[PDB]
Amino acid sequence: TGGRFDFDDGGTYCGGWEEGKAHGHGICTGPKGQGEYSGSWSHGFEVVGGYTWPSGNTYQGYWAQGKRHGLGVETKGKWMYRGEWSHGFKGRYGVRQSLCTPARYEGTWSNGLQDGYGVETYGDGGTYQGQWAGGMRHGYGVRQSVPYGMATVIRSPLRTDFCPVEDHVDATTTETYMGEWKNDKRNGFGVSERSNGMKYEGEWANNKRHGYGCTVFPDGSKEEGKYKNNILVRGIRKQLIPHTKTREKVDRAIEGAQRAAAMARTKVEIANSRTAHARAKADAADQAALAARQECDIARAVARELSPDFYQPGPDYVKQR
Repeated sequence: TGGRFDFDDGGTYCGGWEEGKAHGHGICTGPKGQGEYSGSWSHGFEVVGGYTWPSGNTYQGYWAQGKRHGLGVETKGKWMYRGEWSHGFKGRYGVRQSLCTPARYEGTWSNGLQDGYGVETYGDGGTYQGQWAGGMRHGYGVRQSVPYGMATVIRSPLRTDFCPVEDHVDATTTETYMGEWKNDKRNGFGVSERSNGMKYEGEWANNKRHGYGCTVFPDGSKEEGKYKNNILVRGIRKQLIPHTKTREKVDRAIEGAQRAAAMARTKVEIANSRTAHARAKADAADQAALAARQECDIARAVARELSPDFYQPGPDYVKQR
């Protein structure tokens, strides 16, 4: 059977029911009539259907225990996510993609944040591949710039593709960083190398050379010792009449950076695997979203027949967006 029920909070359920619970197809609006689910129900819970927020953003896919769960597609402003959901949040595997450019992330997620392994393609076409935690590049991974003249101009200290931006560059130069990241920044041991032959091997903090390391310039000359915020503050040479161990500390930092770069390459391989599984789950989510739109159409017709004057707000939400 079917019916219309009002909740104390101002929302409504209109649709099929059995044993005092939503069952079959039906529409349910949120408190004060804001937000709308339209789709199938089993024993009080959504199963396959669409949610529309007042902004016009939508989720179309599967549900469990009252939440987005399993495969589904979310459209939120200029970003769409296709893939798996768990207890209302993105994950484990899926793809978030821009509606108008190739910028995207493919890989794993935790609680709606990029987390585990994956690859982000930035607006300029450059990438990060490797480990993520809590939405941030964190662990080991590789940053690949595009040519400098094409790369997005971002202020220091947030910029991560060319670090630092200084005069050993031309419009064609690219930069790669392979090594450790902390909290979205180059931090710890790592190697940066440019296509003009410049290279730094050593320690980083806050996207800057910081600690011991060696820079080789395109002409083959070197600057090495202890860096503070990208500035060399102690060189290798001892004073005329001196104990210090700068030479040894630089050599140990170079070794640490080369090991971290190798580890980052290992993490890239895992991240590439995760992106292939994420793309497969995104394609599966496209099918889940189609099923949800079909169930939504049935639910709209059921509620229109039961309660012709009940306002289903979802279509107008999308129209006004």
